[PDB]
Amino acid sequence: GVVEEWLSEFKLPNYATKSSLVSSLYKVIQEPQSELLEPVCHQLFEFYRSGEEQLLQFTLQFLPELIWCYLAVSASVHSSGCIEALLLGVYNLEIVDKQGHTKVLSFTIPSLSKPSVYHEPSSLSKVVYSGPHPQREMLTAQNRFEVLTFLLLCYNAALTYMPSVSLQSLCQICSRICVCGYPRQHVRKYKGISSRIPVSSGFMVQMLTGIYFAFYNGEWDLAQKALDDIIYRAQLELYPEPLLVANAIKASLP
Amino acid sequence: YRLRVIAEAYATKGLCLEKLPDREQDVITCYEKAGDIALLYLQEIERVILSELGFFLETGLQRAHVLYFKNGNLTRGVGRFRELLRAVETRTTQNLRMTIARQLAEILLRGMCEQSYWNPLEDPFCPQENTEEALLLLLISESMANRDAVLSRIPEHKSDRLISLQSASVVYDLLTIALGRRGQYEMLSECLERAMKFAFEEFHLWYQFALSLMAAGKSARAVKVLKECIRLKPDDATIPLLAAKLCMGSLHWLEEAEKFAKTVVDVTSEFKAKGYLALGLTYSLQATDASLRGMQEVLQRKALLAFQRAHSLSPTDHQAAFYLALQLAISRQIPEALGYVRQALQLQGDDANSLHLLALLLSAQKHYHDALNIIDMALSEYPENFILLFSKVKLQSLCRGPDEALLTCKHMLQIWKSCYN
Repeated sequence: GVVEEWLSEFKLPNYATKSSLVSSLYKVIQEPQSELLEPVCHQLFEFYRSGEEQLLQFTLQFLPELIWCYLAVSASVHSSGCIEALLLGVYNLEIVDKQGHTKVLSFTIPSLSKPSVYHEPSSLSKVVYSGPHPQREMLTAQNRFEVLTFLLLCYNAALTYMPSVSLQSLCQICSRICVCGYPRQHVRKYKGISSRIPVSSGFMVQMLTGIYFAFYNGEWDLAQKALDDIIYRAQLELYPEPLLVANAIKASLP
Repeated sequence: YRLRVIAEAYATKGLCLEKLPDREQDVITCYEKAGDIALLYLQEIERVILSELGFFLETGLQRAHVLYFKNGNLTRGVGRFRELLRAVETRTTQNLRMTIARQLAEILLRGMCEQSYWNPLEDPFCPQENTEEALLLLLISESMANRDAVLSRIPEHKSDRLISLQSASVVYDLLTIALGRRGQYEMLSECLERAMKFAFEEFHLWYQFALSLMAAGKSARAVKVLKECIRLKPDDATIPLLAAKLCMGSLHWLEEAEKFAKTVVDVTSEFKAKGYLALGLTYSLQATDASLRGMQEVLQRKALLAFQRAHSLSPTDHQAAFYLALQLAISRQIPEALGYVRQALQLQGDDANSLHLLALLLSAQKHYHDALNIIDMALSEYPENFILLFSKVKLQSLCRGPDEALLTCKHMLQIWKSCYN
């Protein structure tokens, strides 16, 4: 292939700054019949090793597609068994490697009794929302969703630089995942494997953040239907906070 | 007085130049200086008054950012918005700062990520991240907005009340969307509690307040507000479902649970099935809490009948089948129960309660080592459980010998020591 021979001859950000790779790589992961799937997977790992920014920024957008495909098909027929290792390695690199310490993401809420850059009081506590996350060794049925939400948040942190095709694909996954094993699928006429994936509340909130951001970039009908399925599933499963956030989103439209 | 004259002169010059086939940036610059001199004149007059209202100066000030954000000049537009906000507020700019603050909060919340922002003083109290400045903006806006309320009089006029309600709804909507994503619910709940003054017959704020209260930990207040929500609009069935679910939780109120279950059942299939499930669970708990003989069997037969109805009404719910099998096992009927849990496990085989019940049934059938194996991979999938450890200890002591039981006991003691301080 094009990228195949590019790697064959290959074996400072201006190396690719390429307008023909991303589509081919996305079409590669589409079908599960790929002889070079795992080699190109750890080659993507090798790209992620490069601390140079553009490669990681322009290769992080592939995560939702594989997260659906090879974590719903293998984790339902065929078990590749190495992409999970890639995800675990990326998780460890992200959580551990900033300068030699684990992150404690935090911010402080404002106040009204202290002068600010826009107001005066004449006429403060620190809060933590993430971390620490100890490293893992195997994707168990007891901790895999925590790392899934962490990866989703890390991908969320930089939505500015991804293209529209990634947004469309992300909306498609976010819609089809939560309605796959329920009767409403025959309303949508979506085929595949009839099973239910036990998602959590934080996972729903984190996809809702991305859905809200994508709602104002032309994508209207897909995001609308995805919100419909999200609120339907949340109402079915009796999850308070995602339903509250969905209602807030719905009641704030023109 | 001449400054507003030259500002209107620039406005008229731009209005005339729009008909002549980049001069537009020159018109933008004259607009910026017109706005600057207008603000300076306002500051001077508000200084003087201790010792009026034009028409086109605001147009000249605003069309600049209108062109900025309609031509894609997002960076310069937000910079000019920030600089306009930097002006010290007087008695004549409160509504302008209202509008600009609201628009800035919206565009910052739905326009870009965190890694594309820097402090107001610098150029790509001092905020460090975008949601912090958005929160500060929302607090100041609501704080000096709460004093223009209309407080639901409705003697003869309504339109101003509608506009005020719209503004309150949108400001609290932005507050909710800002605070929910970061998992901070206490301050949100207090915010809605303070906001609760305006509403008299409006469903939205009652619903949101009930949801926030129920998602924060407090239960009884949520139950009362949820009851009033039942009173307001008797169409949704999810709200009584939530009330019933909270009723049989840690509160341990049982009569109200059956009341809500009867209400929801007595109203699609996917909802009446859940209502039947809740009714069966309530009946089973009431049976478990009985004190005499006959009533236990009466409630047990009621519960199994309801469970059978719920199972029949929906064929693809593993929870209903699992609970029906559990209720059957409570009645000592083994083969049907084991078949039912087999079907449920076929529906989903990654659970924990299903495997635990299968192991319990195997032990009750006197096949010790197969249940031991089942518990073995159950712990393999969940290496940090507690009840499974007790069951495995009991099985090991019953089958092999005290040595492995002591080993497991010391291992679980070490697990507890590691997990706690």
